[PDB]
Amino acid sequence: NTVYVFAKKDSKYAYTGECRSCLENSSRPTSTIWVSMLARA
Amino acid sequence: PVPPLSVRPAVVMQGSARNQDDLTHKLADIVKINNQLRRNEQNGAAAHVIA
Amino acid sequence: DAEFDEGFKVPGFLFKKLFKYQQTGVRWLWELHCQQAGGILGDEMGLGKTIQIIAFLAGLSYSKIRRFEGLGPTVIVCPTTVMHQWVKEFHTWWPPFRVAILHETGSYTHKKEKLIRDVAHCHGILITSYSYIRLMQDDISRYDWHYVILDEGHKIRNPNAAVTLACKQFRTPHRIILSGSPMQNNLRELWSLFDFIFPGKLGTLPVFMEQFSVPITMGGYSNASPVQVKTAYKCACVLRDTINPYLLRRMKSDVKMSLSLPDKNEQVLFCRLTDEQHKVYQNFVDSKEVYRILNGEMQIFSGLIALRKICNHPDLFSGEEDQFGYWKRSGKMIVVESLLKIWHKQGQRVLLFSQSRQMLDILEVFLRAQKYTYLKMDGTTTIASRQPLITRYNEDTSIFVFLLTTRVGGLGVNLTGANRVVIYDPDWNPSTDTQARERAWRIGQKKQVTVYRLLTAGTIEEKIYHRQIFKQFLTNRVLKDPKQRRFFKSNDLYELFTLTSPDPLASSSLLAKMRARNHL
DNA sequence: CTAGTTGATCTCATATCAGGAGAAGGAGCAGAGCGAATAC
RNA sequence: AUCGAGAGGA
DNA sequence: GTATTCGCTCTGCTCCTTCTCCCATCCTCTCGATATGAGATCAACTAG
Ligand SMILES: Nc1ncnc2c1ncn2[C@@H]1O[C@H](COP(=O)(O)OP(=O)(O)O)[C@@H](O)[C@H]1O
Ligand code: BEF
Ligand SMILES: [Mg+2]
Repeated sequence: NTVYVFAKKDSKYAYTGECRSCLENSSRPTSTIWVSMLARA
Repeated sequence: PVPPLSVRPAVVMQGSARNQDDLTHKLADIVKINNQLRRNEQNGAAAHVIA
Repeated sequence: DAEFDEGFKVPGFLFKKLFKYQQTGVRWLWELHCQQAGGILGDEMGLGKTIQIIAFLAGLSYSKIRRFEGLGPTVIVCPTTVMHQWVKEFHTWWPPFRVAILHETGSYTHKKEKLIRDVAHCHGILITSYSYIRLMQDDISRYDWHYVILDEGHKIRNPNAAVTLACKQFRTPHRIILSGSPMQNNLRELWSLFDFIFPGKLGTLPVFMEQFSVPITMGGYSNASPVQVKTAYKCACVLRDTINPYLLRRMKSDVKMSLSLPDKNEQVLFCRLTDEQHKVYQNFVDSKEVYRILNGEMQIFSGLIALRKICNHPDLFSGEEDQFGYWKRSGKMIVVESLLKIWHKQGQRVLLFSQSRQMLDILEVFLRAQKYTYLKMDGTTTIASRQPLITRYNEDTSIFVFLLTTRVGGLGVNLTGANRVVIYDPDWNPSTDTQARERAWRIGQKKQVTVYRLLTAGTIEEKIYHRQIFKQFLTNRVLKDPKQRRFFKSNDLYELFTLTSPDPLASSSLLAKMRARNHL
């Protein structure tokens, strides 16, 4: 449930943020959402 | 080519249960599906079932 | 002479001997020949099917009908015990035919392959066994045979047996099966037979299963819902209409009045386990092996066969006058002793069947223990002597009891000299017992016959009787009528290990029939 | 010669994310080069 | 006995 | 009759994609999981 922004040197994204969201009561496993940045109109 | 028994030894176990080797089990699988496929191709079988 | 539709003539002297239903069967066989399709002479045991085939072939060769002029080289596959029977019937009924046996007994005394070649190039009749057809399938199918009659063709019931695959290699369309019981355990057998005679009518085996076997069978169970019963009825009617032209099945009820057979009885005695027999049975059903069987750990066969042996006679634990197989230790043997005494004092001849060769040996020992003059025929007796033996029992009445195994003693032999018949041990297959009991009530039986089918009450034998009653009901659902009453006596589950001893149509008739079938 | 007994063997039948690196293929574009094809 | 796993040693 | 193009082909050039391979040596221990008979055929007798 925390947004983490990393940058992979060898990838098609300059920057990719992710959150492994998970409802507090363990109804389900954590579902991950990624919001990326396409590499370098 | 089925290999001989020395390539796939049936090792005996603390009792009498003879455990077969992975190759023997796999040859069992190949044989069963080969026989089953043979009876289908010999008989009338759907082309997609034969496939 | 009798003149049929196009060019088929059967000689008058030969035709006159045949009964009305037999010449109807000859008519039907030649209609099949015109259609170039196979068929099943489903007439029950003893109604005469060797004679119908012989007459039809005699008329086919006699008629010179148009590769083959008249009759070509035909092959007749029959059980080993009835090969010489077929030879005798052919010689007496149509002596012009050359009729050679392809068997170790045989008459050739050279390479067999030479015999097949000679019969193929001479347009003779080659009688062979099912084992030989399996073994010599390389040679038997290279010669373009004209007719491939299979006597007792229900041996082809298993679609995957080597004998079935061998018999289904013959290229000719003229495939005939003689079997008074062409359904014995389920509808897979019917599919196998109809694949042999006419490969297309019932489709591929998966399709036949899905369309007929599951609906028809599943609607016969006791817990069947009414809708499912009606679906089974619809499928059974469809199958009956589908198989009608190629199955000719006459009963000994529609022919009995027109054949002057004597009376028949089909009693079923429920015998009682003795104290020692009951003790052994109770100890076995309480043993750990049956417990493991019920848990699925071991195969059921060991327990099933052990219980069948115990009911037959306690030969598991072989307990003077205490030798192996002493009659007083088995209830069914006590009943058999009483019946044999009564029948011997009545001056009658008895036909004593058994499923087990070992039980047949025990019965043989018990018969020598008495003064009864017996005569035995099981799978161990040489085939060459079997037809002689039968003739012996049919000829002199000094021989009292005829011991038999139902697999060899049944299946097409004629034992009309026998008067009483006793089936000592039930089988899982009803048809084995049916053919065994029809060994006596046949054309030529001049005396009233009765069948005594021994079962031990509350044992595995009664459960087997129930299983085969269910099988017989399933068969009657598609052979005689589709209104068959559901089997309600039992659910037929895996609790047979328990001891429970007692004490042009104008589119309106066609549309109407479519509506009728769909409303079901 | 010649049938009957003895073993082996086969069939059949009985239910119920925090790798990486390199080589091989296919893709799309780019142009070169030559045949035909209008056309001055 | 085989397989896998784990913990360790240099 | 030669310009001039011009359509069409022939590579060929980067590149992206796939895919397949590899990832120290040796040694010790513990621990968990992992049918049965009948009939037919044939061949050896086993004697007549
Ligand atoms: N038309 C007939 N006339 C005289 N005897 C007959 C006739 N039809 C059949 N039989 C006799 O009835 C017996 C049973 O016939 P068969 O065909 O051998 O048995 P199945 O029909 O049950 O196979 C045979 O011994 C045969 O001689
Ligand atoms: F059907 Be059998 F030949 F009596
Ligand atoms: Mg018959």
